[PDB]
Amino acid sequence: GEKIRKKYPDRVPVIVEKAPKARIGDLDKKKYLVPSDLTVGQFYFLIRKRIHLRAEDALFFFVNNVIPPTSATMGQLYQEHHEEDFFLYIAYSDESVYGL
Repeated sequence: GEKIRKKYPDRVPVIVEKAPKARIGDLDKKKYLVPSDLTVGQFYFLIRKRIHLRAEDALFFFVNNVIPPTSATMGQLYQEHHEEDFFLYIAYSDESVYGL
């Protein structure tokens, strides 16, 4: 992370994980390097394909036990949903309603 900030000081290395016993599509990597100016809608597009979901699948991102609307950005979330060291933590599941 020390070298990632030296070359990408304005970037936001986010960590990706899944909910407790989640069941979404496969995953290519669990670490995205997005700029601090990226919005939530942009980040939702780069994970969408990485979650092997498309057309009309179900998905909900949970970061630091929170679920804000698409009126935010990855850089601002760094100081909000960070998790030890510099890297921040983000997770997702297939649903967020009363059920499994």
